Amino acid sequence: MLSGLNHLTLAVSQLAPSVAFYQQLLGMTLHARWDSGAYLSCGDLWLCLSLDPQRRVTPPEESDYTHYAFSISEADFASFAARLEAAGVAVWKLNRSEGASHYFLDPDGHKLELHVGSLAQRLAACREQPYKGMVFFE
Amino acid sequence: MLSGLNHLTLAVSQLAPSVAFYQQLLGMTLHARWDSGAYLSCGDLWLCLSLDPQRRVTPPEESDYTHYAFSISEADFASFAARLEAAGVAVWKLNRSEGASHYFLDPDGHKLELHVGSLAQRLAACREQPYKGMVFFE
Ligand SMILES: O=c1[nH]n2cc(-c3n[nH]cc3[N+](=O)[O-])cnc2c1Br
Ligand SMILES: O=c1[nH]n2cc(-c3n[nH]cc3[N+](=O)[O-])cnc2c1Br
Ligand SMILES: [Mn+2]
Ligand SMILES: [Mn+2]
Repeated sequence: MLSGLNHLTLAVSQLAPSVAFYQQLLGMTLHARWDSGAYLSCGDLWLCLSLDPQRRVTPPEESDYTHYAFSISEADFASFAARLEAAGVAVWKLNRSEGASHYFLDPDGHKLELHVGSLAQRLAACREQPYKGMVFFE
Repeated sequence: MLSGLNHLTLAVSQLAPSVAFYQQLLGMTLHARWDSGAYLSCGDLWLCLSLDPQRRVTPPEESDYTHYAFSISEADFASFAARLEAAGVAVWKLNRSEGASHYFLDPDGHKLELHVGSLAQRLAACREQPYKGMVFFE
């Protein structure tokens, strides 16, 4: 029925710092901006920043595990993490899963992630060392 | 340089109803499931449902505008939106103007959307009727 993710929309408290975070720091392409939002792209990903007066800057301990992971090469992983570290971007988790992951927060506390690895690679690793109670479906 | 969305991870309060929602109702492909999570795919989208004791069933007034939109064809949009409402899936936003979108909630209150149209098509429509203060970047 569904063919993929059409877009991701993030509620932001301040449009300008969020645009700066995703365009200048993360390198996404800014396509349009208006008084209450912005459209950016990251590969095939359509990202909408939506100005929301209800959005507070949320500490990572006060939000659940819902998060959004962006693909990055193994070759770029270390330097991109250092770039984030130089900018003072907070880390909310340390990786314990297959593939390289860097868990960082956006200006409003949206939980983000850089990840090296596909679903196929994760499934193959899990076949070798399954999670508790793991069942596979073909 | 980030190349796209690697995966979307949703914190869920009850794994079984969430897996049933995304696999059975939304038709996504179930690849694996374990005691604390599940992996599904929707086209290129890698979806992880993660069992989280911190996740609450959240009414729509209690969360901000952050939401996740899935692509659907023009031919399938109307019948599937009717199927979701007939199945009792809650709607968290109704905009008559936005005929190509259907806003619905998952079992935990994650805000979802069916949308027909790409970013390029949205930009073209926006040039014809811009949002207030809109600026485009070629
Ligand atoms: O997910 C989305 N929400 N949204 C709101 C707007 C918006 N901002 N101001 C008014 C509107 N609107 O027309 O819904 C524009 N685009 C989007 C997307 Br894509
Ligand atoms: O974003 C994700 N978080 N996550 C946790 C797990 C998980 N379940 N149980 C233990 C873990 N873990 O390795 O952290 C598996 N996959 C994922 C993804 Br994809
Ligand atoms: Mn993740
Ligand atoms: Mn939307």
